[PDB]
Amino acid sequence: QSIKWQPHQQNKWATLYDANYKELPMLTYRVDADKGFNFSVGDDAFVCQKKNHFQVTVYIGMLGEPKYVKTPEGLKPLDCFYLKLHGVKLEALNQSINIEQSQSDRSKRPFNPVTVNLPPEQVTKVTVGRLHFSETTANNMRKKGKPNPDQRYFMLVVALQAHAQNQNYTLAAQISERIIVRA
Repeated sequence: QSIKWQPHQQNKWATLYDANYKELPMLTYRVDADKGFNFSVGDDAFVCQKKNHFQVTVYIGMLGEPKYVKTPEGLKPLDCFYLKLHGVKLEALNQSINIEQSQSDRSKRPFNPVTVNLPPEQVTKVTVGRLHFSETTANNMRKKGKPNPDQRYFMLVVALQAHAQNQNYTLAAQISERIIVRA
């Protein structure tokens, strides 16, 4: 059993256009959490340890060659692609949880969107490892032998972005099921 995903805000995505200003076929997108998440039967939810890093692998099939990003303000020239990860609070979906990446020396840096090169007519694989939620979830402690009635959760958002004239546009995004983060 592994983390399940669904599309996230699919009606709010920008689309990619080729050199002839014709819409490209929708790129394929698959998100998988390789490690860091174990399903806990008692909690009926996935659990991840803050000190134990998690890893996410993404498969992006670039169909055709993209040149423009279809934005709300018209077709704009494509600059580059970004892979962005962040957590959201299950009970406050507008609040984000920062993701940190741990280095060789046990130090951690904020995980900013990573540039990704997507050559045309290929499936590009991107593996993002050594990741950490910057926060723990509230109300993890069990009360009796029962799960905390106010147990909070995070959900992980993995989004491909296109950068066009000093702005980013989500082309595809998946959000995970609920996750408990303990320390």
